[PDB]
Amino acid sequence: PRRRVIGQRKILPDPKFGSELLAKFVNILMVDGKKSTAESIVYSALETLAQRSGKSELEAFEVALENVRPTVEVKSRRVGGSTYQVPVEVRPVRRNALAMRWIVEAARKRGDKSMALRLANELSDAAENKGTAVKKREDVHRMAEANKAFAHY
Amino acid sequence: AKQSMKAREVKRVALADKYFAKRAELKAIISDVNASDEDRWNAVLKLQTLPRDSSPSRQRNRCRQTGRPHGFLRKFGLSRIKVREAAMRGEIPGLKKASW
Amino acid sequence: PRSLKKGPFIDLHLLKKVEKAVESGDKKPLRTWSRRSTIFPNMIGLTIAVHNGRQHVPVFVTDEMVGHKLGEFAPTRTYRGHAA
Amino acid sequence: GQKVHPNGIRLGIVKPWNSTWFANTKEFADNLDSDFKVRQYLTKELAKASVSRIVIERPAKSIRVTIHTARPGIVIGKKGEDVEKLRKVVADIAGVPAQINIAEVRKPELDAKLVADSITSQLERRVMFRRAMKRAVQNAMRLGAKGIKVEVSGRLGGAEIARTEWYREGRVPLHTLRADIDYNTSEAHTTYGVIGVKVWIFKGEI
RNA sequence: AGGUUAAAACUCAAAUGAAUUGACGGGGGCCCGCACAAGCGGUGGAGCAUGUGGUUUAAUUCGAUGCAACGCGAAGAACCUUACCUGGUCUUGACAUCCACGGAAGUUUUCAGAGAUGAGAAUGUGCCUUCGGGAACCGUGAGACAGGUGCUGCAUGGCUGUCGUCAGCUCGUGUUGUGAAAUGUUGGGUUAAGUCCCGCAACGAGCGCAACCCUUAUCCUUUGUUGCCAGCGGUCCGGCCGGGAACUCAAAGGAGACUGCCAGUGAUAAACUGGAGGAAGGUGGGGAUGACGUCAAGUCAUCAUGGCCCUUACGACCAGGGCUACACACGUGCUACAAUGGCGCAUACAAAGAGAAGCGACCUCGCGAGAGCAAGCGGACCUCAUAAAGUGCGUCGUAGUCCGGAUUGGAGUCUGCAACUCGACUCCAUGAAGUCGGAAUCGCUAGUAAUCGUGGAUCAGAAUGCCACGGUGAAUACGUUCCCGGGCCUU
Ligand SMILES: [K+]
Ligand SMILES: [K+]
Ligand SMILES: [K+]
Ligand SMILES: [K+]
Ligand SMILES: [K+]
Ligand SMILES: [K+]
Ligand SMILES: [K+]
Ligand SMILES: [K+]
Ligand SMILES: [K+]
Ligand SMILES: [K+]
Ligand SMILES: [K+]
Ligand SMILES: [K+]
Ligand SMILES: [K+]
Ligand SMILES: [K+]
Ligand SMILES: [Mg+2]
Ligand SMILES: [Mg+2]
Ligand SMILES: [Mg+2]
Ligand SMILES: [Mg+2]
Ligand SMILES: [Mg+2]
Ligand SMILES: [Mg+2]
Ligand SMILES: [Mg+2]
Ligand SMILES: [Mg+2]
Ligand SMILES: [Mg+2]
Ligand SMILES: [Mg+2]
Ligand SMILES: [Mg+2]
Ligand SMILES: [Mg+2]
Ligand SMILES: [Mg+2]
Ligand SMILES: [Mg+2]
Ligand SMILES: [Mg+2]
Ligand SMILES: [Mg+2]
Ligand SMILES: [Mg+2]
Ligand SMILES: [Mg+2]
Ligand SMILES: [Mg+2]
Ligand SMILES: [Mg+2]
Ligand SMILES: [Mg+2]
Ligand SMILES: [Mg+2]
Ligand SMILES: [Mg+2]
Repeated sequence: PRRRVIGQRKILPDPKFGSELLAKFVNILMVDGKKSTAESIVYSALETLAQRSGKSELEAFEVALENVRPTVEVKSRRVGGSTYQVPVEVRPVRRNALAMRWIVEAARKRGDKSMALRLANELSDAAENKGTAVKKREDVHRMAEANKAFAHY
Repeated sequence: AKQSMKAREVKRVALADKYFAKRAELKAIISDVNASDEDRWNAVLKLQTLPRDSSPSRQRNRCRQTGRPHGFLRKFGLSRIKVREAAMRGEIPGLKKASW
Repeated sequence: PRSLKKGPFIDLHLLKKVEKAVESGDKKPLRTWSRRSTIFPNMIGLTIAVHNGRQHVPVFVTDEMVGHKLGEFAPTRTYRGHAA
Repeated sequence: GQKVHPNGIRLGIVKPWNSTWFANTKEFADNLDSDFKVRQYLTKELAKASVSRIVIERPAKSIRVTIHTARPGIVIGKKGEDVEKLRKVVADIAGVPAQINIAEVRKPELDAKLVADSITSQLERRVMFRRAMKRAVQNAMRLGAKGIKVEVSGRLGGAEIARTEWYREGRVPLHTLRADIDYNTSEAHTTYGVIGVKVWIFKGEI
């Protein structure tokens, strides 16, 4: 906004693990305010991921987030003349938000049976650097690299 | 509203009041489950003989100061415009601008 | 439709007209404005001129018309298509 | 833009209601209609009596009408003859025993309804509207109002194009809820049509 | 190339200079707003509801009709409503006052019509009354008159939208200028604010801002039934009973929030940033509240009103029809396209409100909508009245399907004189389009969006609209370069 008067809102940690990171992931996945449904989906997918891999749910989730998190994005900047796509560094909070949003969108786009299964498959693919939201991170990085010459506007 | 339109309503009210019970007992006979199959027919035929204006369903609530047939309010007997005017003048007891 | 426990509806004037017509050989059309009357199995054969709003159209009552209202056979709106 | 009614917005804060009775939904509309008819008859009958306010109460199976007037002698008549006649007619209209009380409006120049009616009578008598409004404002200010505003709208002076003209003195703080603002309107039926008059009078904050 | 000298006819009532107030600029500077940006969910695609344009019609009544008309007047068109059409009828008249005459008013039936209505046929003939009269209410007779939703919102009052809840708009006296005008109101800061401080040819004042109002968040006192159950005593385990006044709560009166305190910054100012305490911290959240004015904006069909117009008709009554039409176009919505789901069983947790020609329990009957009988309640007591989403278990396994529920056939229920045109709801069967929607476009910054149910006005019956109530409950805002609207100074 113009006035710069927006603070921050505290978020309760998730029940099973007490991680605000996972609580934010549940919030992103939630639709129509059905938080219990979102939590059940997330927990089922996390248990499937944990039994697929050798790490805990939090460790596997962190691996997937590390593989999907972007570092530099492109934003439009209009100056005297034409608008340029300037590459800008992404702050850590936005890195996490983008990683979660891309993962959720990719899982929703997948075509498996259940949403929990789709989320588990997407998380495993992210941990192995395959599939969507990983291609999305790659596309964002490619655009930033192509527009690197404009990193002074 | 027009004077004739107001007179229609007063006539309808008068007719309904006059024929109130003579309609009620006929309707009771018609709706009686244990009634015969010919007294029901006679009651049905007799109900049509009464003037149509005696049925209470023919009445249309109208503003008691203007005759407006739309925007009626039963609690005050007036249309919305007249209710607003009286409320602002302070003539409706206990009624003020609400806010919550 | 009308409840069974109340029986089919019929206007008293039309009932009197059909009673006076069936016993006699009167084949003249029975002019009426009562489109709300159910067709009863007692006036099959004679023609009833039902009002449609601006005129009386004659319907020849047959057996298959029993149970329908008189107005069902007197259309009220004139339509011939757009730009036809 | 449009403004809220100054009396209505203050009806529960600093201003009293003009009707004080309780009823259920069964008789609320009937009571409202009878009050309307009573006020109509009283206003028509006491046209020259300088009636400013008609308060109606219904204690129990009876009607009590308080008439605020600047000419109580004209209202009452000789040994209560006129007020007795009005009591009879009011009882007949309301269908219940009637009791009429007379309240004194001292300083009629500080009463919004009376000022508006006076201006309206002058306009119907073809007095200059400017002179009428200036006189009303000056009288109220001299009597000691903290403020007054007078507004006249219509075909002033028989002009083909209607307009609105207003004068104000002192302060008339219409946005202050606790301000004692007496507001009233009147209409004049001249040969060129209807002219509306509105009067606000400020009497200090409570 | 052209220069230089240099007319006239005809034509207009101006052409022009400087300066003033605005408005405007693809001029400058500084600010604000779901205005962008960051996000979430929609519309435009489908079916249906609803309004409008058009077309059609005897009539499809009239009005609104860039933003600021299009689920708008209408908070509810089968008859009525109704203002429109066809047909049948009346003329001081459906609705008032005045005069003359006959008569109590009223009730009960017959015929004709289709009704309006006409012709009758019986029953009463009361009530003050000096029993001269009346004085209600009817009918007839004239004529002053009644009547008009007929026209002009560009003659008007009243009421409303709108820029915009934007921070603005002005006046008195003084002073400057021949004058229009200017100053104040500009400037340095600051604020949500023409908010406040400082400066200053201005000194003051008014309408606006803020506050006073309602509601919500905390606490205290009083009162304690129909509301409550902590300590007790019983108990059919049901606050059920004796009780208790603690608690939730109901509603009256108070307290509390004021940059009040601390630190830093700042012009020894206004103020800003952070901290403590507190339920709440900087306008705590929401509402009400709409300045001078603008659009000859809307409404003569709520009402009122100047003028005009009709008067055996543009007035009045009735029946039937129409306002519900349908090659099409647009706006606003509802339901979906599914598995974060459908279906079956079981099982929790709300708030707000209404009710007497009303809400209607229990029991019985019916697959069901409902029906019969019949308590209680003008209500913290009774009824409406099971909240749903949610959770547990099972199944469906990606299919135009156990998705979707449009359309149609048959059979019913209820309201209502009367469901054909044209009501709502139920049962059986039927099972359309639709698999996430082009250009384009809308709403929203927090208990919001999204999603889930509940109630109310209108109302005999007739909500997917409108108004209101709770449950669950997000994402994102780096920033002001750009789009839209606006504020201040300057050019
Ligand atoms: K020459
Ligand atoms: K010349
Ligand atoms: K769409
Ligand atoms: K408009
Ligand atoms: K107007
Ligand atoms: K000068
Ligand atoms: K001056
Ligand atoms: K007029
Ligand atoms: K109709
Ligand atoms: K809808
Ligand atoms: K739509
Ligand atoms: K199906
Ligand atoms: K119907
Ligand atoms: K400018
Ligand atoms: Mg009228
Ligand atoms: Mg009705
Ligand atoms: Mg010039
Ligand atoms: Mg955007
Ligand atoms: Mg569509
Ligand atoms: Mg129209
Ligand atoms: Mg028009
Ligand atoms: Mg709307
Ligand atoms: Mg109709
Ligand atoms: Mg206008
Ligand atoms: Mg200014
Ligand atoms: Mg100035
Ligand atoms: Mg101020
Ligand atoms: Mg100054
Ligand atoms: Mg204010
Ligand atoms: Mg206009
Ligand atoms: Mg118009
Ligand atoms: Mg009709
Ligand atoms: Mg319509
Ligand atoms: Mg299905
Ligand atoms: Mg906002
Ligand atoms: Mg209803
Ligand atoms: Mg400003």
